[PDB]
Amino acid sequence: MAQASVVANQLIPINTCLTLVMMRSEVVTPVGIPAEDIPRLVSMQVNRAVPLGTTLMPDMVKGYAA
Repeated sequence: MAQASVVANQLIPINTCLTLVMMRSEVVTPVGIPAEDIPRLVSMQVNRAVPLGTTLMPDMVKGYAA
């Protein structure tokens, strides 16, 4: 696998705006939101709590479409 996805660097609470300290990049499987989109994602909100180490998926972010 060599494509990185956005991974939660901390528990991200429900309905909370995404900041850069909340998002790391990691090569994980299954593939989630591409790491190059971390820019785009700042200030978007998640629709569910995202535990530490979870891969951010498109359906978890309100208003995301790639």
